[PDB]
Amino acid sequence: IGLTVEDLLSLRQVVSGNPEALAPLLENISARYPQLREHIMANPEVFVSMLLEAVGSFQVDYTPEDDQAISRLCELGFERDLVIQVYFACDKNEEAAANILFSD
Amino acid sequence: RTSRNVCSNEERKRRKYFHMLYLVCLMVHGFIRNEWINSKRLSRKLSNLVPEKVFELLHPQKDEELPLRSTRKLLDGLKKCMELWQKHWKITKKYDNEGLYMRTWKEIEMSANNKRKFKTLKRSDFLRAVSKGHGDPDISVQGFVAMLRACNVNARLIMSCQPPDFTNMKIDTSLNAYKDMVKYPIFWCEVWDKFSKKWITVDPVNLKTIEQVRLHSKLAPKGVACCERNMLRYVIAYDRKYGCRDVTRRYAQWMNSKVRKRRITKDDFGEKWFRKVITALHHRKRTKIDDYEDQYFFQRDESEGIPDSVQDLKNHPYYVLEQDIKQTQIVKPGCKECGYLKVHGKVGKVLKVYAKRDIADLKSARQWYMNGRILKTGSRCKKVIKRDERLYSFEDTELYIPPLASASGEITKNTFGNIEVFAPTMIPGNCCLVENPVAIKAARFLGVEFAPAVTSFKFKPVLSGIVVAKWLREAIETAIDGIEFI
Repeated sequence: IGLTVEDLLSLRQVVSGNPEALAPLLENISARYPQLREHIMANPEVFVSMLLEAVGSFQVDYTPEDDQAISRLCELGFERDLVIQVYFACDKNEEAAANILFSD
Repeated sequence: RTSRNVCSNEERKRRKYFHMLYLVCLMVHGFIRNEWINSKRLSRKLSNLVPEKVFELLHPQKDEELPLRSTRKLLDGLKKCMELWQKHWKITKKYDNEGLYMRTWKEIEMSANNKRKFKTLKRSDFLRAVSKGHGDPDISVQGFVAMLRACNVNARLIMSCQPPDFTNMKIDTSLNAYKDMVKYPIFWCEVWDKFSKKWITVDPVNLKTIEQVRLHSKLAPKGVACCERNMLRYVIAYDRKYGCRDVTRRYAQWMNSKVRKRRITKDDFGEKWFRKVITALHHRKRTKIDDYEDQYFFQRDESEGIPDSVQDLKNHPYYVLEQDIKQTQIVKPGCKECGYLKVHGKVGKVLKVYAKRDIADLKSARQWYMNGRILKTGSRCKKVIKRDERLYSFEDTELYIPPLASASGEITKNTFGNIEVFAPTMIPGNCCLVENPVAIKAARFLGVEFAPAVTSFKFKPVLSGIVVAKWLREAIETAIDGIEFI
């Protein structure tokens, strides 16, 4: 699971002290980490240890670079929840994402 | 095949996964919160809230005459703690939003567009909040458990996990009243009673009551409005020694016919998956207490009884409708219906219901071979299904015993050069099965004596490894370890 240090830190804070943030946090993570799907289905006990292992306000945002690209793609007339999926699947490639949306 | 107002197939799958992802996290959260509750700094502070008289009630002496009168002092103690705690908890805040109650798929999808800001909350803030007696109803109970643990009472933290509903196929789940959501708690307490060998249910915050659940629990949500954000599916219990058990059975009255279909655990992979998660969170070894409870759960599974609808008897864990008994099955001799189910209505018919435990699985001679068994010399089938195949039962079969490998490690193989191993029993007495996608290559490289192992089929034969003499195991193990050089 290719979780950056930033993301693992957020995941641990959210699961331990602010579980009410699970919804926006997991929507953000499962979108940027497509492989998470398989690892959770196949080996949940690994993901669990990683969380128990890991260790004045916050919010879950997308990078300003990604936010702008995502909305730029939406103006091509696509559902935002779709665009967010393909964008992070095309390893954050704007042109590759447009094609997968139209053609694919 | 599907209703026109149901979500796509991808979405149905994305919801199962998200449901699972969300579930783990909530169970991990309850685990960590359980550790915080065992804080040393906290205990020494909450210990001061319990009078010496009350501490005694919480630890009664074995009353020879009637154990019932000691359990009574325990309950009297808990009631006492419940009261003094309401005095300690000065400020009671509402949940900023919905707390840990169930959210809808629409809400979860919009949580990105309707961004929220969250007040970072750390272990030290939880300790402060509990010692000062300020916080939402969830924190209040969690503190209550801490206090009982400070008095050395085996008190569990109960959390009813509310991930979004994956069995909800509606493309739009919307709603919606605060008073209804909070009618029933997400968190509560469970104290162990040595005298009656039963876990006592305690809710000092919400329902503000203590109950010895037998068949009906006041904590399970009731009514369309109250179950909107509270669908009791996974009631997890964490203890002092970091144990984690699924205790839904005690709270779900229709566990096997209603709750079951709402759990990710209704199929086989979900049953396995869920068992890995609880294991990864259960940090202790079985106990006598865990046996007394398992017994109780057993008696609850016997008591639930036959449901009152057709759909509920569909893929039920202990009962089947005569019509759903497969063509490859039959009622065991000396067994009949377990009960009946009348399909209501004018033209309503009565259906016979059988216990699955009284249904026998029959298999053709080939199918039994796939289980490592062969038909005994004197054996007549129990049924004949046409296409014609003859089906037999377990008693008409014998265990299959494969020939032993020769002294040179040679293995008797079929016409195609393989050996069939569908059960550990089908492995020659003096051999072993090495399952590895590389095993065949390593073995062919060593030019040693072996046999490609067919362990399943494609609809043809699937080779998952090799069978080799036990004395050749090391050599092949070596080769497999270093196939980089092969």
